[PDB]
Order: sequence, then structure tokens, then C-alpha cells
Amino acid sequence: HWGYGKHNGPEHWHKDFPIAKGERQSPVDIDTHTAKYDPSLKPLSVSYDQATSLRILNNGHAFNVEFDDSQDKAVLKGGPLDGTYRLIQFHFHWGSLDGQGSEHTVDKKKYAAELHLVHWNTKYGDFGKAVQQPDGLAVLGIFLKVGSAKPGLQKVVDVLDSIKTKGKSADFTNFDPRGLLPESLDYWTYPGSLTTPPLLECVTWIVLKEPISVSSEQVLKFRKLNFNGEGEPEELMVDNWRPAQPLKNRQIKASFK
Ligand SMILES: [Zn+2]
Repeated sequence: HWGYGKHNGPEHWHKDFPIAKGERQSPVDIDTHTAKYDPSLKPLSVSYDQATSLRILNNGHAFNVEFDDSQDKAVLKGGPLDGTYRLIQFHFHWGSLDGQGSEHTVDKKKYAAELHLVHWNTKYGDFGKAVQQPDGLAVLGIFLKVGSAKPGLQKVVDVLDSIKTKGKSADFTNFDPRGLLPESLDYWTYPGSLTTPPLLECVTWIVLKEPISVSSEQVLKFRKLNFNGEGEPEELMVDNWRPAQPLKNRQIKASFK
């Protein structure tokens, strides 16, 4: 099955998932000079005060912090979005070295990692239905650079020892995703896809301009995770990012000048 190795990584995905070569694939390089300031964009609204985290799961390609999305407790709206999108999970993509790991790039620069907060459009009633729609998801992307610690990430880092291998889950309640956000909500936005199979073209990407900084120890702990299940041969969960895909017939919009 698909993965990030030599024989099953991104360049192979198209064989099972032909949309890999589609017209609105993600991620992309964000050419900051070619992005268009868009005045019709409304302010972005991130309402996470009532978020209910439930669990953390190693799914064999990343770890997801999952939320209760059975009510409007943690929602994204505004910006380029019509309507209300509920937070279902967040996860990261990261590198084996600090010089790579992000999926999106900014003027070809790679960050050490990238946080994805995955939301679905409440008009479609659940995540499974939403991913089948062209406006089904909104993913808020935040770049991580290595420097000072991010205190708000530490609770995540500390539980990773409990979900080292594929299939492991652990209770993860009362985590506040507001501690992972940078000061500024300035963003680029464009229409794209899931960056993991099934690669469905259902995502409005909202990528924040301002990275968060995390410590070297914090990202090191990500790199101790395993793609494999317990008792299978150990392969460190690193470089779980898809490279930048062709922009094709798309223009990236910016909320700022
Ligand atoms: Zn992702």
C-alpha cells in the first residue's frame, strides 16, 4: 500500500489514485510575489474556545489529534469560506532533518514541519460526505521552524511515547489548539486537494504566513515515531510529506499586502 518509501512513495501514488495527476493537487509552492491580494476576502475567524479533543492516534502515516465534531465546538469560518467548517483532527508532516518536512513551500523554501488543522463543511453533515465535495474541507496550514519551544505543543510531544507504532491510540482530552497558532492570521488561500491518498480535490487551503517556532527537542520527538506496527520491522516516521505539485490553472490569493 501507499507510503513514503522508495517503492511506495509520492511518485507511485498515481497508480492507485489517478487523481494524483489532477488539476488541483496539493501541496504547491507559494510564490509570494505572484500571489494576488484579494479585497473580497472576509476576515478569518478561528473559534476554538469550546474545542473538545478526545484522542491521539498513530495511523501509520502521521499522528492525529482528534476532536468531537458532533457539534459546532471548534469552527473555522470567514476568510475565503462560505459557511461553517468544523475541526475534526490535526496532524503534522515533518522531515528527517530541519531543512525539510513541510508540504507547502514558500518561494521554494521548505520548513521543518507543517501543521494541518482539518475542518469539514457542516452543510454536508459528516467528514466522509464532505471529502466527496469540491468545497468539503478547509485545512488551516501552519509552518513550523526550529528555534524556541512552543509551550502549547508540549502536551502533544509528551504523549507520543504512548503511540509509538501504527494503530496505537491514547486518550487525549482538554488539549487547546489555540496554543498552536501564531500571532498573525495573515494567510494565502487556493483550491487544492488532500495531500495523502485518496488525494481528493475537496480542500480550500488556508496557509498562514507566520510560522510558529518549536524547539529542536520537540521536533526530534516527532522523529522517534514509527510508520510500522508493533512487532514489525522499525522504520522511523520521518519525511511524511508530499512534494509540491504543479499549480496548473490556479492563482494563489493573499489576505495581506
Ligand atoms: Zn496533512
